[PDB]
Amino acid sequence: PASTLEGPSRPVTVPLREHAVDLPDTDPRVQRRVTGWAPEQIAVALSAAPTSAWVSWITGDFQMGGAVKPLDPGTVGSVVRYGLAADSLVREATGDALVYSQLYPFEGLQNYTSGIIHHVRLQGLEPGTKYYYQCGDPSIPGAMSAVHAFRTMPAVGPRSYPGRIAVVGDLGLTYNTTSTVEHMASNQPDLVLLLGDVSYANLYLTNGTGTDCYSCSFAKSTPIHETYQPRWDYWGRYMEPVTSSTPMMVVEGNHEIEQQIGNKTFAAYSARFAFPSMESESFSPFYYSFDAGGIHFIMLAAYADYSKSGEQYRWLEKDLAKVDRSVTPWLVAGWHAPWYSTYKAHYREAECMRVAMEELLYSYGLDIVFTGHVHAYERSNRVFNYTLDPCGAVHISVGDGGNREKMATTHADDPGRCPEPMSTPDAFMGGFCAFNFTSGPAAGSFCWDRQPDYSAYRESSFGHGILEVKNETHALWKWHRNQDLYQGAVGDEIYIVREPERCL
Ligand SMILES: *[C@@H]1O[C@H](CO)[C@@H](O[C@@H]2O[C@H](CO)[C@@H](O)[C@H](O)[C@H]2NC(C)=O)[C@H](O)[C@H]1NC(C)=O
Ligand SMILES: *[C@@H]1O[C@H](CO)[C@@H](O[C@@H]2O[C@H](CO)[C@@H](O)[C@H](O)[C@H]2NC(C)=O)[C@H](O)[C@H]1NC(C)=O
Ligand SMILES: *[C@@H]1O[C@H](CO)[C@@H](O)[C@H](O)[C@H]1NC(C)=O
Ligand SMILES: *[C@@H]1O[C@H](CO)[C@@H](O)[C@H](O)[C@H]1NC(C)=O
Ligand SMILES: *[C@@H]1O[C@H](CO)[C@@H](O)[C@H](O)[C@H]1NC(C)=O
Ligand SMILES: *[C@@H]1O[C@H](CO)[C@@H](O)[C@H](O)[C@H]1NC(C)=O
Ligand SMILES: *[C@@H]1O[C@H](CO)[C@@H](O)[C@H](O)[C@H]1NC(C)=O
Ligand SMILES: [Fe+3]
Ligand SMILES: [Fe+3]
Repeated sequence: PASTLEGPSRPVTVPLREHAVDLPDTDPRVQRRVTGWAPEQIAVALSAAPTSAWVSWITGDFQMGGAVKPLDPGTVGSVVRYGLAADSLVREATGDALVYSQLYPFEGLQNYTSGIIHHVRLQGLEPGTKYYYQCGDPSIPGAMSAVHAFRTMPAVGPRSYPGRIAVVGDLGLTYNTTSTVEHMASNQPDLVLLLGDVSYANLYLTNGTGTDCYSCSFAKSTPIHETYQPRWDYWGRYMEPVTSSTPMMVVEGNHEIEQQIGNKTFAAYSARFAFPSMESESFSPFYYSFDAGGIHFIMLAAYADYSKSGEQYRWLEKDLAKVDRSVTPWLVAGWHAPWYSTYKAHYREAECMRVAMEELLYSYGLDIVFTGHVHAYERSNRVFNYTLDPCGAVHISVGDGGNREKMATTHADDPGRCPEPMSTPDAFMGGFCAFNFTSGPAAGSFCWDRQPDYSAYRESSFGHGILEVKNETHALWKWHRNQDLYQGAVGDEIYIVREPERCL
């Protein structure tokens, strides 16, 4: 495979092939397979440092429709027993419990409230080490989980890396999603990054009817952008074989907004997952940082204020200033919305976020950016401010996890497909920053008339990526497509080589 040391490569577009079906609520993997207060939807997340980790789970069925009665989270305890051997769970941690509701004050819409969600932080863990654990409430008969196990991230240092980091976005919960996840799990990742757009509960009305495109079907005929929150529980139950054994870091996408009563947003996302918000001092579920071996990861919020005057930007400045590249040589970011996608879908939609944050990240030598959102695969050449730049980050977009929305297939540079500029900005975040180019091949235009030279590879296929950091200067990236199932199939592969003496 190529190497970024060779410089930028001639752009490649894979010709199109010529929707996905959501898993039904009858699927055995989404049905409730425990009773009473026994734990379900068990999931591990990283803390900010390898020496700590989060275990989360839900106890009790949700309520959908009727006069929902939110549960009292204080009635079921939050206990994890853990240890270095399955028969010796001699350490104990306790944590917090909460519920969330999804309420709509419109006649004919149905309300939802969750089971009790638990989050417990395990402290004093050895890096790079397998821990066995059980979660639940030991004072309630039958309310402890089976024994599970996960491995902590390796110790932070310039020769110490997780073997395989899986990167996915926009999974949803379709049969194609199960293909993505099966392929991903067969690659046995040490860590999963999920770059927003998790369950696509907001493709459904509160009465359970779904669609491939809410705006197309329901935008005009509903009083709000509705959700069917049980899709989250179905997703959490389906994913448990992965999440109970493999740490998973989630960052929010636009499908997590899920606006409800009182203009409340992000309720399900903020409640269901654990984030290292306290440990990384973001104090936000929407953005945070963590170390996995010698990689400093930054998860940024495309859907929280990212302007230079805001809290996120100030936090990012402080986070970057604390990075010691002799301890964590790799600096990698993830967020939902791509900055350099060349598909028509969401073309230049996050331009205001790029304009706000790109120079700061470039000045600190950001190595790789992972995003989702665009339902296709794309890899950029090293780029900064639309210019091929040997010190610019590699931008990779893997929003092709398999949800039921349409694939992104048209390119903004396709003849006649360049969108109207004022149609492109993200409506939820506001602003307009996407001005016509003033230099380069596309000077004076909003789009190129051919694949832009900062786009190395683009393909309209579902799949997932794996990052294999080898040492302080070399990392192997591989993207795997779903329609390929033979042993070792790879759709795109690049050796990413960093040059700190050149760029820092
Ligand atoms: C779902 O929960 C909401 C809030 O608890 C209820 O909202 C009410 O809806 C009516 C119109 O249908 C409004 O006139 C009320 O002002 C709303 N109440 C509040 C506190 O905002 C709603 O009744 C619940 N839906 C069901 C079927 O129980
Ligand atoms: C999503 O999953 C479906 C069903 O598994 C895939 O449907 C197949 O597509 C291939 C071509 O890639 C055809 O050979 C098959 O005949 C299709 N099967 C059916 C039942 O339709 C679908 O291709 C997947 N979607 C994407 C974008 O990969
Ligand atoms: C849900 O409500 C919508 C619009 O009110 C309706 O078209 C649809 O048929 C309903 N679905 C069910 C299962 O009732
Ligand atoms: C409603 O919620 C969103 C997200 O917090 C916010 O951006 C928006 O400005 C709020 N709307 C009003 C009228 O306050
Ligand atoms: C990016 O390019 C535009 C157009 O040349 C320029 O006006 C702008 O100042 C550049 N931004 C940075 C951070 O250099
Ligand atoms: C920007 O480029 C588009 C074509 O991509 C063109 O239609 C538009 O008029 C241009 N606007 C300006 C201010 O140059
Ligand atoms: C770093 O990793 C690459 C790929 O595994 C290897 O070729 C190289 O020798 C390693 N160390 C260096 C260049 O210092
Ligand atoms: Fe998406
Ligand atoms: Fe999205």
